[PDB]
Amino acid sequence: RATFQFLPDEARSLPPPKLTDPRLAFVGFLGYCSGLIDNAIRRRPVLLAGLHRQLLYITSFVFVGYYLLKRQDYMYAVRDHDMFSYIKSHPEDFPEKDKKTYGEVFEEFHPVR
Amino acid sequence: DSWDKDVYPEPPRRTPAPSPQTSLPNPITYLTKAFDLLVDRPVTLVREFIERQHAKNKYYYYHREFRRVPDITECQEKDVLCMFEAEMQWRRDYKVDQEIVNIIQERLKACQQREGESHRQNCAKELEQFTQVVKAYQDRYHDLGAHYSARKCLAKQKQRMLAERKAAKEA
Ligand SMILES: CCCCCCCCCCCCCCCCCC(=O)OC[C@H](COP(=O)(O)OCCN)OC(=O)CCCCCCCCCCCCCCCCC
Ligand SMILES: CCCCCCCCCCCCCCCCCC(=O)OC[C@H](COP(=O)(O)OCCN)OC(=O)CCCCCCCCCCCCCCCCC
Ligand SMILES: N=C(N)NC(=N)NCCc1ccc(I)c(Cl)c1
Repeated sequence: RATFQFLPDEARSLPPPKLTDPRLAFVGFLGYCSGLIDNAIRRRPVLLAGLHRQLLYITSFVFVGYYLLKRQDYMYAVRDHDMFSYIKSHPEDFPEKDKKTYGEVFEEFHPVR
Repeated sequence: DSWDKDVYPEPPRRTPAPSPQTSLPNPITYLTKAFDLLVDRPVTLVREFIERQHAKNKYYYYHREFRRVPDITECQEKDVLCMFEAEMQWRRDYKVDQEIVNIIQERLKACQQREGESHRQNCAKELEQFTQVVKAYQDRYHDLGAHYSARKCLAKQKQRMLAERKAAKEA
């Protein structure tokens, strides 16, 4: 809602992503893969070389991914808050139907002969 | 005994007593006595041993009872939670009705073998019962297709009910 803000203040009333979020685990995995590719293109032992470098790949991805996931969750909360409030403001456009049962509704039968 | 004689009926047995009109010995009589001595007795004792072990470890299993739930006629349109239960119930009844037709078919075939050359006249009740049940099964389930559902079954019934109403109106 706030102009050119990555995370408006109201976003703090939502629960933050857990640090065991499955989406966050995937992002951390992508950082691990990036670390491996870095060793491979530079012709270093892929698994062993530069564990300090590999750690920072995992850490940076998880750090950025945590905030992206938080904004992602925030934008979907905002979408629903907007959508439900609009429905409340315009009842005549979203009228509750009278729900007929299947014993009353006539559906045509199409034999598979 | 083992099954229910009501569900699988067998007419009472009538065996003619032997009336040998020949002096010769009957080969079947002695082979029967040999079969009982050489096969039946040893096989019978081996079974009685097994039936002793089972009696020392008696445990039970049960036939599942399915409570009745509202059928698809009582379900609101697109209410999956009520549709799901009615749909599953209808599917269970579809399988049971299939086995009902199998039971009636089994009676029909058992009668045809039992009566021999007289089956044409002595299996009229079985044939009639089979004819009626196949008519009922056909009306319920025939021509629904591979993707059958309680909804398609209901739509087929309503169409049938409409046709019967209109003919009755012509009367
Ligand atoms: C829980 C983990 C589940 C694994 C999921 C894998 C998904 C794909 C991830 C892609 C990123 C892989 C890492 C980047 C490639 C670096 C590896 C390499 O270049 O060569 C293999 C290398 C061994 O050879 P070397 O160069 O001599 O290094 C010595 C180190 N032992 O290093 C090695 O010892 C092996 C390193 C991994 C080899 C990956 C081989 C390519 C995989 C890509 C195929 C597509 C993946 C499957 C698609 C479905 C995804 C689930
Ligand atoms: C959308 C959802 C998915 C989320 C995607 C997230 C993507 C964004 C996350 C950032 C991506 C880049 C992360 C790269 C990590 C590898 C950094 C590293 O290990 O550097 C090792 C070393 C340099 O490290 P150094 O500069 O000394 O550390 C202090 C940094 N101020 O020396 C080296 O050998 C590095 C050489 C390999 C790196 C390639 C060249 C780039 C140079 C980067 C310099 C360091 C940047 C520090 C990254 C911090 C990011 C928080
Ligand atoms: N179609 C457009 N031009 N605009 C647009 N994205 N309308 C859709 C409305 C929308 C969808 C998702 C979210 I999250 C939010 Cl907050 C609002």
